Amino acid sequence: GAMNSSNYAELFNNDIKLFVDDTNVYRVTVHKTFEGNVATKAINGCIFTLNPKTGHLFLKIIHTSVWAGQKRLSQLAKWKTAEEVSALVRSLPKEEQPKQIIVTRKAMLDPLEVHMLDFPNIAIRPTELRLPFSAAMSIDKLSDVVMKATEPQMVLFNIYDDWLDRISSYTAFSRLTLLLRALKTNEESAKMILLSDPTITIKSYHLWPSFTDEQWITIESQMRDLILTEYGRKYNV
Amino acid sequence: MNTVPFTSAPIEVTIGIDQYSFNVKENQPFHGIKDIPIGHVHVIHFQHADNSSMRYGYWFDCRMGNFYIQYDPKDGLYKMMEERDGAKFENIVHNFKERQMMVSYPKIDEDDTWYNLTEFVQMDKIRKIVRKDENQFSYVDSSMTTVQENELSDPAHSLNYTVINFKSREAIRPGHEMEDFLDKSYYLNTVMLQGIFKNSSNYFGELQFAFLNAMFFGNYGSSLQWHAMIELICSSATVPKHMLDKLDEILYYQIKTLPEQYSDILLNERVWNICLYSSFQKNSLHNTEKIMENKYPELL
Ligand SMILES: CC[C@H]1CCCCN1C(=O)CSCC#N
Repeated sequence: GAMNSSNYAELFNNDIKLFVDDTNVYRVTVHKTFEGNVATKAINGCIFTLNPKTGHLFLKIIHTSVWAGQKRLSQLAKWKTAEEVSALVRSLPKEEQPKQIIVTRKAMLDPLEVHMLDFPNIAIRPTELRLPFSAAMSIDKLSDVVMKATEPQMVLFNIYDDWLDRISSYTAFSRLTLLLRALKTNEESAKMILLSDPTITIKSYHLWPSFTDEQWITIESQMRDLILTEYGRKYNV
Repeated sequence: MNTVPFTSAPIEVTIGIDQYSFNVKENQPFHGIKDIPIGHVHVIHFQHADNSSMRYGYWFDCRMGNFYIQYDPKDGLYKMMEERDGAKFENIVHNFKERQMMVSYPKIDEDDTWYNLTEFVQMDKIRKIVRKDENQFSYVDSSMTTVQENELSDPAHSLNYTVINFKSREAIRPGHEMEDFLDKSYYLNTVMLQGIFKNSSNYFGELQFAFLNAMFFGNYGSSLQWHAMIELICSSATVPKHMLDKLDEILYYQIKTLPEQYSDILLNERVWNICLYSSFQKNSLHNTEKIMENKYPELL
């Protein structure tokens, strides 16, 4: 069934599963034509396919050429996403294929279900959680590789850097979702918190800074404050 | 004109013949139904006055033999049987006509309703959906399940309708995933019409039989099958113009004959709002759209 606060720990059990988010697949700037009409111009996007237990991120870059001469692109994007996720699964060894795929938006269910008909035993599930994965393009190295791509490309990351050497998957996912929720609600302030102290760096092979355990507690607290604030600023509380 | 007679009516029952029905009291002197139009299938159906659980009945074609009904006190139902002796049957039948113990199949001559509801329904196709080959006629009741229902339990008693499944390998060509899911023309035209049904007449015969079983017996699986067959056409961009015209007439007479008080249950909102207003054929069902709007604007 659907994934929610009640069955939340199921994410970190030993059944392989992937989250699929499609909110950055079809990206456009909306601008004016010389005639004063409005036109869109696409930019590169990406599918965000994430193993929440291991941190492994399959970032499929969606190059603007895929949209050339196509109609109803918002609908196409969902089917393109499902085609690429199906292709990913087929590329994995059998023992690496997921038993469940959880889509972050319910409109991906039928597209993915239809592309996965060859995999009757892989459950396609929605979720009632409002996950902040749209903010993945606020992570500088992920945004840089998408915008620079000149062709379709799959890039692999561990979205948890080396955190699993010191914390559990549950704690790592909570940290990730807090960071992403902050970047989503006020990207500029979130980035200021992360990169303020000149002494803490991002390793070349990592996405986030090299915080000690104590610094991570301070960072996490500062991110909570930002989120509550904006919730006040937004709601006037 | 042909006759489906009865040995007697030992229990109070409402007896239907096609779209007609009459009440018969316990041990009332009822010996059957005469003047039944030759040329069409028919259905004779029953609802006991004391246990409205189980509507049941029999599809038959008077051309395929002489068929009568006797109440079985052990199994508790009116059973159809096929006599193999002529003369005695006609002589008792003459006598039955002579004592005027029979109701007349009461067809208004202006009225084409039954033809229009059974236009493509043939006993041969009924007998393949309802498997019981030692009888020329076919029993159906409210509770029988379909093959597809059983997949998701007694096979001998199943309705073997053609399985339609829009998220299935049969329906979706590898590499045309989006194309085939949003435009079912290849499932309709190549898979089902050319491949399984062979022609649109056999497609329409099954659609019509499914509707009739849903209406007369409350058969839930038949209602699902009726709507699935409609949806496959309404969700295809490419349908022969003659099928679209005929489908409009088919559905018109089904919606016309449906009791007004049964619309809540036998009609599926999603299928009809898609077929009439959102689908490829939203503009090709003028007569069906007109009666649904004047008779069931609530559902829409
Ligand atoms: C259906 C009316 C006739 C002819 C068909 C076979 C059985 N019939 C009966 O009436 C059953 S008691 C009279 C005797 N025998």
